[PDB]
Amino acid sequence: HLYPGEVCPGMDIRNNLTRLHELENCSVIEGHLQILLMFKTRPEDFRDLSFPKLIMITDYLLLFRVYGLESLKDLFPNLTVIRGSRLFFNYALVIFEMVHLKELGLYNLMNITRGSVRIEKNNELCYLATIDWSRILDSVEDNYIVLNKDDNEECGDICPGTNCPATVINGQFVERCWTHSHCQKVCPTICKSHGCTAEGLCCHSECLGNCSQPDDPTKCVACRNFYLDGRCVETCPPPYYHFQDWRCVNFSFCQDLHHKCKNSRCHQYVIHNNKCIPECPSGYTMNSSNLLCTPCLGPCPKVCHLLEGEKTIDSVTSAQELRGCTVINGSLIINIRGGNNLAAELEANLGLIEEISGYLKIRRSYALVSLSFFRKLRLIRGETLEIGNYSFYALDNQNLRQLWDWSKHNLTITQGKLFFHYNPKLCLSEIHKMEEVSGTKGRQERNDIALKTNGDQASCENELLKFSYIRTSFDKILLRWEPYWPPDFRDLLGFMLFYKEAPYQNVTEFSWTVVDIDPPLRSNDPKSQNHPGWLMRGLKPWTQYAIFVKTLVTFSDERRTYGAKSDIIYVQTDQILKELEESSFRKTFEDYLHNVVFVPRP
Amino acid sequence: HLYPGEVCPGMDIRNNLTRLHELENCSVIEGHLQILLMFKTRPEDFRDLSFPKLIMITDYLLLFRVYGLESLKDLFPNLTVIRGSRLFFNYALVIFEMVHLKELGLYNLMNITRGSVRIEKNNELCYLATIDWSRILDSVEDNYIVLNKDDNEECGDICPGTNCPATVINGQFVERCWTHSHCQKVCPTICKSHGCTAEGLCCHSECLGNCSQPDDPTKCVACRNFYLDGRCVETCPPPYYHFQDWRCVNFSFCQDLHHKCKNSRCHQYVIHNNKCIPECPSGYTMNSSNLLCTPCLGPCPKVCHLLEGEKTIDSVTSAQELRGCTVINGSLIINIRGGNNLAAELEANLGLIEEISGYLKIRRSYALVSLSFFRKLRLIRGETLEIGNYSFYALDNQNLRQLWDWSKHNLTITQGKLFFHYNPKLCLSEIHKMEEVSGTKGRQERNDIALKTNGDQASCENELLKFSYIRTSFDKILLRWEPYWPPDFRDLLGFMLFYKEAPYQNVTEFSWTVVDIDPPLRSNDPKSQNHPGWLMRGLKPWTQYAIFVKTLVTFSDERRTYGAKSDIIYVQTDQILKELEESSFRKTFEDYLHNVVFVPRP
Amino acid sequence: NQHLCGSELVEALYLVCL
Amino acid sequence: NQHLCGSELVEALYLVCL
Amino acid sequence: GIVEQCCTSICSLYQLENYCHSLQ
Amino acid sequence: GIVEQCCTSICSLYQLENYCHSLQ
Ligand SMILES: *[C@@H]1O[C@H](CO)[C@@H](O[C@@H]2O[C@H](CO)[C@@H](O)[C@H](O)[C@H]2NC(C)=O)[C@H](O)[C@H]1NC(C)=O
Ligand SMILES: *[C@@H]1O[C@H](CO)[C@@H](O[C@@H]2O[C@H](CO)[C@@H](O)[C@H](O)[C@H]2NC(C)=O)[C@H](O)[C@H]1NC(C)=O
Ligand SMILES: *[C@@H]1O[C@H](CO)[C@@H](O)[C@H](O)[C@H]1NC(C)=O
Ligand SMILES: *[C@@H]1O[C@H](CO)[C@@H](O)[C@H](O)[C@H]1NC(C)=O
Ligand SMILES: *[C@@H]1O[C@H](CO)[C@@H](O)[C@H](O)[C@H]1NC(C)=O
Ligand SMILES: *[C@@H]1O[C@H](CO)[C@@H](O)[C@H](O)[C@H]1NC(C)=O
Ligand SMILES: *[C@@H]1O[C@H](CO)[C@@H](O)[C@H](O)[C@H]1NC(C)=O
Ligand SMILES: *[C@@H]1O[C@H](CO)[C@@H](O)[C@H](O)[C@H]1NC(C)=O
Ligand SMILES: *[C@@H]1O[C@H](CO)[C@@H](O)[C@H](O)[C@H]1NC(C)=O
Ligand SMILES: *[C@@H]1O[C@H](CO)[C@@H](O)[C@H](O)[C@H]1NC(C)=O
Ligand SMILES: *[C@@H]1O[C@H](CO)[C@@H](O)[C@H](O)[C@H]1NC(C)=O
Ligand SMILES: *[C@@H]1O[C@H](CO)[C@@H](O)[C@H](O)[C@H]1NC(C)=O
Ligand SMILES: *[C@@H]1O[C@H](CO)[C@@H](O)[C@H](O)[C@H]1NC(C)=O
Ligand SMILES: *[C@@H]1O[C@H](CO)[C@@H](O)[C@H](O)[C@H]1NC(C)=O
Repeated sequence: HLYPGEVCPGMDIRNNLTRLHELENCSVIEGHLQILLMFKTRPEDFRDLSFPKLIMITDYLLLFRVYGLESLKDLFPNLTVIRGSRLFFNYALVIFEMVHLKELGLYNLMNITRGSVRIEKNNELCYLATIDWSRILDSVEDNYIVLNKDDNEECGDICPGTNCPATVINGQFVERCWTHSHCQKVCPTICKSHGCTAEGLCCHSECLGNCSQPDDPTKCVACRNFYLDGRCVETCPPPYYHFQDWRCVNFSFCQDLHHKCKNSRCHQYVIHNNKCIPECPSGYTMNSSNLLCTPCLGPCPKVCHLLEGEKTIDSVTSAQELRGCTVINGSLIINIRGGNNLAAELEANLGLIEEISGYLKIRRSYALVSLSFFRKLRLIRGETLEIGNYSFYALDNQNLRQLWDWSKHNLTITQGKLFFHYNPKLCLSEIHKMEEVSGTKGRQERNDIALKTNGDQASCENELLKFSYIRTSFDKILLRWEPYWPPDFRDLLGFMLFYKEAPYQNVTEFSWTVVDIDPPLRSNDPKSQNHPGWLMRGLKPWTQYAIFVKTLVTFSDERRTYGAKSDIIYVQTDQILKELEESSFRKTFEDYLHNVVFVPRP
Repeated sequence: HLYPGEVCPGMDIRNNLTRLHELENCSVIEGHLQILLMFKTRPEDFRDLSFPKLIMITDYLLLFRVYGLESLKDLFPNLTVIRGSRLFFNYALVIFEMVHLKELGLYNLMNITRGSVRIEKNNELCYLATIDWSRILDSVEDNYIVLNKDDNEECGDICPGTNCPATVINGQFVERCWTHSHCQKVCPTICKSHGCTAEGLCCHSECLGNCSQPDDPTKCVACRNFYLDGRCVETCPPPYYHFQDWRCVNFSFCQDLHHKCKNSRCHQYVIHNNKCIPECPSGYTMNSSNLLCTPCLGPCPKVCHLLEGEKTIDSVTSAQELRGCTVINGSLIINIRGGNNLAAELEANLGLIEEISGYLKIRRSYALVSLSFFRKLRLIRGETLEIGNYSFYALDNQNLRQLWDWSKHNLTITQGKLFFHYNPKLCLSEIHKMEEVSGTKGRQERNDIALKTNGDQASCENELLKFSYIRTSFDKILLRWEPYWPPDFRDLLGFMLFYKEAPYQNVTEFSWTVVDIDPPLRSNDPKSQNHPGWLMRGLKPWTQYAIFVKTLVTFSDERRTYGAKSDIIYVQTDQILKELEESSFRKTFEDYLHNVVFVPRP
Repeated sequence: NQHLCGSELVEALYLVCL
Repeated sequence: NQHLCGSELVEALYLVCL
Repeated sequence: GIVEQCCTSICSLYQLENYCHSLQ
Repeated sequence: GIVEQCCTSICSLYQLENYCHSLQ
């Protein structure tokens, strides 16, 4: 007897309430619900209307600047699950600056399959620090509760008692409360999400959130898997086909949809893999009659023609339209603003594209760790470049460290150049490897790739200093290395030893007390060369140390600056530019003296 | 009876000693003395020869890698003054890595008119910390005693006693000693440099260093001013003419020199202003007969044709060849390596050039504070540019703050662009003023002038925050300002107040404890707007404070980032990028929401 | 006449549209 | 065969020139 | 792009009256 | 430029024999 209602399309509700209660006869919404700006409503016409028949929303629910909305307790009293088929800027439940919302009161909300929550800028909102956000969301890293009244004043929340279980999330039982008259059902964890009928009884796997009987896929409010004829079922049995991730429809439904969109005006709703997919995927075509996407001879690739040849990617909502196509007829300006590692969603959506007929621009995308998103990118053309005729733009991606893995990834950049200036944690070795593998057709000129202000956050001196002698007895640590000399021995200022008191085995690169040691004597003979080393003062018995040494050298513009760094080994137990300027002055005068004194035969 | 000898040209002495004692008959040297590399000499053939007739050297004295030179006590026992007409890399006395030099022993050396000393890399040199360097050099800022034996071991110097006056240079009498058998004559300071004959007796102004009699310009070893017929005299009386800054010659001498160089092969030695100048200056020409540079009709400018159209300037020796000419037929790559402000010499030599038919490149010239050197530069052509077609290159001039004063300086850069990337202490306002005044003919493209990594060392927010209310009684400091709002009020993170305990009235820009204050409320009405201010905690009575406030805002690429900074006023008495990223994320989501919700008529 | 932006656009359009 | 430079040029030329 | 038009630049009364559809 | 020729690049025996004038 589940879902006693029709199936509602996505809705925009602006201005007044008549459409909001056009939502009376609605047990499920196939689109998005947007209760948008309403100004002439006051907290007295929000009491009579109520919609207890709404069970789930397929895409998301957005509420933005509606006055008089005291609570959602009566508006959505039976909202069980909000799926994440289509998001709104990688958020499945957005609550913006709308005011007069004293409490959330979604006591029947139990899970959100995909997405996050961005309740923010609510000036009069309480009962927010006790909401679960642990049993409703399984991906809690983008939750963005910031600017509500709970962070400005003290509300002094109460909660129904005698008596509703608090749970430990930081180390103490506080509350898991929804409102002044309701709490949220938490049930034994032996079942992840199968339904619990007010006692300890996990229902069948084919039930999501809530159930009313013992194991009975046909008796529960929502289906985790596909829904068919009043029963929650696995992959649709024949002759039923999948539809929009939650229904099992019959062939006639897709026929009617195709006939309606083929002439009236549309997401043709073709059948590929027992799913009534809007469009045939890459490598398949629609012929006639039976709705099937047969494989095409002379491989046919799916293209995503851009609006005007340019696209900015900032969330998963914008990246979801670039799904299923392998050729991009435009350019990508991916720009991930924020402090979250949006990698899985971009890989799933923006991963099948192989040809970009434009420029791959990377703007100020913070928290972007790698470019493995385009794991099938083999060709970046250059038909439509940018100003300066660059084909690969790369602004200050602060957390960018490693580009495409050049051991198993191809590339054929054609008719364009590169642009790598201000990426802090990147290193020039990766850029040069990209140059060698891709074979750039533009041969970028000077200062296109910044030589020095492009790797000064991670040590990639691309050389190793093997330790030779270690002897630690009670208080002295003795070090001996293999001496290293750059092509010009006068550029080596010395070695900068690092050591830190740490008995723990997970130590990374740069607390970290620094010492300076003078370079050895250039004996120019196969002698000991003094094996620079150092003898640190200060030690207590039975401790572990972490040490790694970096070489300090002068900068050379017309060369990749040399360097060396030993691996971080562990001992078991027992005025920075003035010196560079002075060394450069010494070198300059010595070179001038040699040039003046030493001249060839007149 | 002064100068009982001939006049020696400049000399190079390599290999062996026969030319060194070709210097027997020599009371003055008109050029440079270079005792260069000698290898087959040992410390036993340096005893018999001595040159007590050498009184002064006109240009400089260079000693480089000669072995067995135990001391200069016998080699140059009468060297009184070394002038600075022509230097060797802005040094008038160079002593390089030559070894076996136990002591300097130039006890008769008393003054160096122009230049410095660079005694360095002497592995066995003592008696160096007691040399005057206060009465010999009047320009002690480039002296470069660094790598001698006195800084590696302890020599334990002795000094002739009973008895030779030490003088205070750091706060204590130590020594002013020359060697184990000689000290240096210091005499009363009532006369700067006029000669003192072993007692308190300042000789005539026309005597330099040493004199033997009472005031008698005709009786002293050296002349401060010009020398004429055995007497030290002022500007040469007629019919005598100046010659090489130290002689008074007669007309026949310049006739003979001109006749010798006009046919045999040469610094034509023409007469302009009673000086036998090698070449006529700008605006004058040589006609015939009488050696005179009459003014030329149809103004004739003097040009300095470069060797191959390119020149690197690194000291005063290289800049001295560009003296007296107004048009440069090449390019300048001025590159001042070091920590000294070489400004007066460059202004005197490299100051009359008006047209540079090339590119003005500025390489890694540290300690360069301004570009007022070319005070007569009105035209930088573009006939011969560099790679990238730049006409004004500017690399990381760390101490560059202020370019040509654009209130009284012209410029006509033609056929070229600009290049301002990594000048730390420079500011974008000066570059844009240069653009407005010069009127660049190239219209440089994007990223030619770095927008952001070009002013992050000096506060030039080009705005003022006038203080409104100040009230300090015993412990509280209250501040009220006029509120400042950028074009987008969401970019203002707040104000960063600075205060430092300082009862002294000379306080400059950025110890300096930092506090953060939240921005006020955007009332959008002519209200108080909360007048942000702050109330610092901690104060003791009867002290002075220095305070100045800077505004923290997000960076905007397609705009000169706004800002404000109050003037440094004095009170009389009584995780930095994560926040920026979060603010940018807030702005990005709000903009996306406004764009999606607000659409025009379909 | 000024750059409205932010929370001021959503409460400036309200006055213009009414 | 290596980059001599510095104090090594002035004591490498000596051997070559002798 | 309303943020483009009313924040980075200056938008007049007519353009806001044009965007009034988004509230109606 | 001997520093130019024997430090940034590689200089052979003949070039050093050429520069031998500076010591002789
Ligand atoms: C919410 O329901 C889903 C539906 O089973 C739970 O499981 C996730 O299901 C999606 C597919 O819809 C998978 O991609 C995820 O990997 C599943 N997560 C798992 C198995 O942990 C999800 O766990 C539920 N969330 C909560 C908080 O109960
Ligand atoms: C060394 O002798 C000179 C000669 O008079 C002294 O005076 C300097 O003379 C030059 C011109 O030759 C001027 O440019 C300087 O400004 C003069 N300096 C003065 C007057 O202080 C010089 O002082 C002497 N140096 C010492 C250390 O005695
Ligand atoms: C509700 O708004 C619509 C426009 O969206 C309007 O046509 C209708 O008259 C309004 N009804 C009331 C009662 O204001
Ligand atoms: C809901 O269904 C009932 C019965 O068919 C009908 O009377 C009513 O008008 C419907 N309401 C809506 C909003 O469709
Ligand atoms: C679960 O569903 C039953 C049947 O609709 C309902 O009575 C019960 O209150 C629900 N429990 C919740 C929402 O915690
Ligand atoms: C398909 O399902 C619809 C649902 O209303 C039904 O009307 C139709 O008869 C079905 N077609 C077939 C062939 O069963
Ligand atoms: C960019 O490329 C196009 C086509 O090759 C060419 O016409 C144009 O001049 C180029 N511009 C620059 C700045 O290189
Ligand atoms: C290069 O392309 C081949 C396909 O020809 C692919 O199999 C291989 O893994 C790629 N490897 C690299 C390093 O690009
Ligand atoms: C001194 O050196 C010159 C070359 O500079 C050489 O001709 C002469 O034979 C040498 N004399 C001695 C005694 O070695
Ligand atoms: C110096 O002068 C004397 C006397 O004229 C002469 O005998 C001697 O050879 C001269 N020495 C030199 C080096 O000119
Ligand atoms: C000054 O000159 C006289 C005469 O030559 C000399 O005897 C005396 O030693 C000199 N004094 C010095 C160099 O201090
Ligand atoms: C100029 O001086 C020289 C110096 O030797 C002398 O021989 C010559 O006679 C002088 N000429 C005149 C015209 O006095
Ligand atoms: C530089 O200018 C010259 C002459 O105007 C022109 O031939 C050349 O193409 C230019 N090069 C660049 C890179 O702009
Ligand atoms: C510009 O040139 C004139 C000469 O015509 C000069 O007198 C003036 O001082 C210069 N001023 C500036 C600001 O360039």
